[PDB]
Amino acid sequence: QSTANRTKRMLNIPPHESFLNVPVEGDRIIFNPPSSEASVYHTPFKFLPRSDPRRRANIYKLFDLPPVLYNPTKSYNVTPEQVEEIRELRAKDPKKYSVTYLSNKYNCTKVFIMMCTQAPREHQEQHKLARARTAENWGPRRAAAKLDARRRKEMLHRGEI
Amino acid sequence: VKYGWSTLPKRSRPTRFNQVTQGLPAPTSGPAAALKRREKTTPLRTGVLAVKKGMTVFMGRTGARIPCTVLQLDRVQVVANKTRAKNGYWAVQVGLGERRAENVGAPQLGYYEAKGIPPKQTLAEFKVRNQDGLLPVGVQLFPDWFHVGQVVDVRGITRGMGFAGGMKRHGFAGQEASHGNSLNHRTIGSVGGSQGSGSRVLPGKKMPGRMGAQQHTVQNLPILMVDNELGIVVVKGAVAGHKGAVVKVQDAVKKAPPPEEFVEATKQLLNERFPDAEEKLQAARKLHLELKEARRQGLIDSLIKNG
Amino acid sequence: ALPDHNFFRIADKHTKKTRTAFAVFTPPKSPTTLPPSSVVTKSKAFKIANSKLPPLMTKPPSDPMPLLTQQQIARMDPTGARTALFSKA
Amino acid sequence: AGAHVKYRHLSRSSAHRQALLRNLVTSLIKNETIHTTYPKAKEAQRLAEKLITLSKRDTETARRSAQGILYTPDQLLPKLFGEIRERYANRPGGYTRVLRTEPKDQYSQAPSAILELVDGPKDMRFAMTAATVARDREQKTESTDLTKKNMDKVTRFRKDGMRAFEDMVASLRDMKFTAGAINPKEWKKLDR
Amino acid sequence: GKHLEIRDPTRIYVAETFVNKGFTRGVELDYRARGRVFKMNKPTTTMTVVLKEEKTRIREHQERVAKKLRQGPWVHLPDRPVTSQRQFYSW
Amino acid sequence: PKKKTSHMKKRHRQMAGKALKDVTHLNRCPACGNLKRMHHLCSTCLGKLKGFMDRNG
RNA sequence: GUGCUGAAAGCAUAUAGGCACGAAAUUUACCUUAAGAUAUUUCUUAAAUAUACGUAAGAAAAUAUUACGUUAAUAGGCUUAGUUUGUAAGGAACUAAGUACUAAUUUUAUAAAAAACUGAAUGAUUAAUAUAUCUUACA
RNA sequence: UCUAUCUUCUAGAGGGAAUUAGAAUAUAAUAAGGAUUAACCUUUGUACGAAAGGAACAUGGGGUACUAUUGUUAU
RNA sequence: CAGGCUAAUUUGCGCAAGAGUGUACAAAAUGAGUGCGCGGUUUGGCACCUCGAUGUCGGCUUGACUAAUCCUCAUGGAUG
Ligand SMILES: [K+]
Ligand SMILES: [K+]
Ligand SMILES: [Mg+2]
Ligand SMILES: [Mg+2]
Ligand SMILES: [Mg+2]
Ligand SMILES: [Mg+2]
Ligand SMILES: [Mg+2]
Ligand SMILES: [Mg+2]
Ligand SMILES: [Mg+2]
Ligand SMILES: [Mg+2]
Ligand SMILES: [Mg+2]
Ligand SMILES: [Mg+2]
Ligand SMILES: [Mg+2]
Ligand SMILES: [Mg+2]
Ligand SMILES: [Mg+2]
Ligand SMILES: [Mg+2]
Ligand SMILES: [Mg+2]
Ligand SMILES: [Mg+2]
Ligand SMILES: [Mg+2]
Ligand SMILES: [Mg+2]
Ligand SMILES: [Mg+2]
Ligand SMILES: [Mg+2]
Ligand SMILES: [Zn+2]
Repeated sequence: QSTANRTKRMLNIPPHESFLNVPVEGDRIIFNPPSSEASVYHTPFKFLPRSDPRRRANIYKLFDLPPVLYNPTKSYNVTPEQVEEIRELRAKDPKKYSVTYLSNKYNCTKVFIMMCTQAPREHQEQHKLARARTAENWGPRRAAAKLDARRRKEMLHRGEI
Repeated sequence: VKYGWSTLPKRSRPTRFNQVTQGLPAPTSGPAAALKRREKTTPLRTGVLAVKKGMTVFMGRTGARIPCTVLQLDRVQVVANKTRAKNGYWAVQVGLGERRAENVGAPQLGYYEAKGIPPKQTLAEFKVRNQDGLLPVGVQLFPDWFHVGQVVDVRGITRGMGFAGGMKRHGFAGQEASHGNSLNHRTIGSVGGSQGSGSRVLPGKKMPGRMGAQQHTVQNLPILMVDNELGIVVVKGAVAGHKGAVVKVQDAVKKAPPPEEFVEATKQLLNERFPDAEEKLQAARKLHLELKEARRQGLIDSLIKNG
Repeated sequence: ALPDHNFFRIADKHTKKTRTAFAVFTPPKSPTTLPPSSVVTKSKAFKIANSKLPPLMTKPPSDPMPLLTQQQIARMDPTGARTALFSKA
Repeated sequence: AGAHVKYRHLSRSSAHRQALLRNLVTSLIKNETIHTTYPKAKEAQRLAEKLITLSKRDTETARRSAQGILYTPDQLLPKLFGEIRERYANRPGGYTRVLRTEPKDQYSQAPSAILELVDGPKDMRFAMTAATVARDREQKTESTDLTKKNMDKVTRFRKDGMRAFEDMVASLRDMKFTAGAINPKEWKKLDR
Repeated sequence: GKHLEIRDPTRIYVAETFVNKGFTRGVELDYRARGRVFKMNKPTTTMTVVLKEEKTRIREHQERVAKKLRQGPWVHLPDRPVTSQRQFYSW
Repeated sequence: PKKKTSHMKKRHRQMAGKALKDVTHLNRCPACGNLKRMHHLCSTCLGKLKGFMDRNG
């Protein structure tokens, strides 16, 4: 508009309905749960020490569950003796007995096969080169989107996303 | 809007979600409605690519002189069939002549490689009415594809005429010659009115410019002669273009299709002249994968020097 | 069943290496003529003009106009007296 | 609107254009070569190849049509039906060679060419091909296929043939004509 | 945007260049119809070339690349500012 | 003209698609190695050979 | 404009409701330009491809468009056959076909930077870890 | 009297942004325009009419080529 | 002069009513003097406005639009 005052009126947004029920007589404390994301300083009652005396009832009481997304189950199918076979095979033929071959043979998660055994250095350096030779076939447009995926993941863990 | 009454973004694909099987009215537009309102006109059979070779007369016994144009068929093959489930309409792609492999690009070399056909000079599509018009890929069409007396339409690019004036381009009369005219004999005169007509030149105004070198269709041209050895199909009347230019010949849309017996005899002659058109095509497709896989891996040199 | 073909090679001028090659198909070297067709149709409205089929996949005469003028003259003048009555003799 | 041009008009009148072509064909015979524009060298090339075709005819009409193209017949006809007739006796056409050259006039920067008579005393492709062969021998290099292809073109119909070509090479090496010639193996390392 | 491959960082190149106008070469007179005359100034001009070595282009490229890796990556849900201040809560 | 053409609309007409095109059809000369246009005769060897055939013959 | 059934309104009514006939106008059809989804068991890892140059043209104010470049009939020449002129001589702007005679012709010319995000389906390879302490082993 | 600066217009181009790495070839929905006249014979001279007069409807009039159709002679 | 306002007038029209004509019978056709209107073509009024004009217009070139229709297409009424 012409003046800043005229712009403020056209861009006005009224306050929340809750604030507009002003008491005619006296003061009243009202419950106005906001439609926003709560911060991390609102400790849930489960994380409060038993000593702490502020564990009140819900403020609702002073006046099914959502769909599962990730419910893992841990299994221990590899006995101590089977951990020695994994260390023998991996060190004997690391190209035939990969972590996928050993994972399927012993019914384990691929990460575990690496927790108990590690391939020889020569084989490890061979894997990094294959992925290094793969990172040279990327053009400038794909190499920039692959770096952004690695920065968005580190930022996510720094509280920046 | 940009084109017509539709405000839909061009990048949105909602066609599959508005189906007549769900109880919706059959739209008046779209590929389905476009084929339904052209079913009668659409030619039953494919056409052929021919080369205009010159004009002459067909002298007939007892006294008939019929001016006619000669069109030659030069190795007309069937290259591809366009189905409705894959392209949205029925058509046959026809090839003409040949081209040197060096001049044909790699994108097109691998296109003919997957069919068993030598590279062609030109390619053109001919719309057919239904799935009965699709022919085996790799079959040659001879002048006998037509019969004497069959009316056809010839589509060819007209002779180029460069920047034309108003007289030659739009048939303007011009102005006077000697009764006081001043430097304005072949000029177009007025280009509009005045402030009451928009104070502008009106879109679509006829003006000088380029003329010619565009497609023109001559309909209802009988077939006077059909000679296989020469490879020619003599049609009555004139045809657009210069000698040595490629033209498209197909059945007339404004005339009834040829009898059922003829449409079947011509299809029965392709199964005799080319008894194995599918075995030679499947073999070429099987080879394309081997070569396409050798190019990917990088071992194409081995196959070239195999024998 | 696999028709005859030749290989076309696209090489590099910088490294002298094969960039990509294709199998170019060629028409039968020795043109193969086929027996007369057995498709005989009887209909008044049309006749199949399959009198004399040429060899498959072969270029026809480039200039059929002078060859066509000798077909109509031989049909409009089976003897030659008319063609000779106006010759340059 | 009408027909296309049959030939180049060269922005001249009818009579002026027939004299321009008769003068280029007169200088071509008298001098065996001429350095003019490319459109002029390409229009006289058709009139010079048809005049040498008349010199290969035994009729008198050809001897009278050759007199009607040249501008000093009394002095140039003996050369036409003499040396030139013997030179091109066995060649089936193609008696002239038009070679594009850098502008003869730098003011207008009009593309120029060289119209010459093949197998002549001033054949510029016979000498340029001899200089290439001279450099190759004097630098221990191997001639390219295009040099070998040009070496045979300039020695197939020539009278002496290879002997006249080896003499030119010998005269260009004893003169040190190839001194300072950039070796073909150092062209990929040069920018300027 | 042109890609180069520099093997000799001392190679000279034309970094900058601009043309200026100098004094008036001369003056021609244009004699038109109706006894009219117009002055035609003959111009002379100069050019300036700023020659630099390829080390300037290798430095300017590393700066542009560092400025592109310093703007951060693209995030799906950015935290755009709300630029209106009001003395109440709207939620 | 009704108005004076601005610096923008005159700079469009002068330089938009009117940049001088770099000649890239340059090859070396077989006899001497000097840079010449493609399909064209060397100007320094033409004059030298043209003069070499005028002295001795 | 002309009807069928048929009530509101026991009748009547081509009025509501349910069907229909009906014009050089409209729409489609026909033709052209534009549009550029899509298609190909199509090509490309620094190219595919395009451009430049050269011979051209079914193209032509520039530009653009469509071919060709020696493994080549693109243009010119030559040759034969036509056509034309004319004495069945001698020529020839021209057309067709043939013919590599001339030119497409100098030693890695130029442009082209080239695979995003989320979900789902489905493979390959790999520490894809943390905490305590300052020594540890060897000679 | 006027060598067209701007908008509009008729043509043709340089660059471009595309579901998006870029291309070769053939291309649809759809869009914008073009084409657009009239007459004559042919009703069982019929319906109608005392007579004189005289329609509507419909088909055909593309072929000294094919084909269709109508005749003509030969079998 | 053109544009602008007005519509007396018009060689621009419509509707309502119906004296009358139609051998008969208002409305097949016809329609006195009138009333209610639309519209911006002719002759005018005004004067916001200086500009291409006193026959304000003709011919040529090239249009675009309107429909109150001369031709072509569909059709109701017509003791007449
Ligand atoms: K004049
Ligand atoms: K009605
Ligand atoms: Mg042309
Ligand atoms: Mg005239
Ligand atoms: Mg306006
Ligand atoms: Mg305007
Ligand atoms: Mg000039
Ligand atoms: Mg004269
Ligand atoms: Mg004076
Ligand atoms: Mg009822
Ligand atoms: Mg009723
Ligand atoms: Mg592919
Ligand atoms: Mg390339
Ligand atoms: Mg041009
Ligand atoms: Mg030729
Ligand atoms: Mg302008
Ligand atoms: Mg379409
Ligand atoms: Mg009509
Ligand atoms: Mg007949
Ligand atoms: Mg009365
Ligand atoms: Mg009327
Ligand atoms: Mg009636
Ligand atoms: Zn040189």
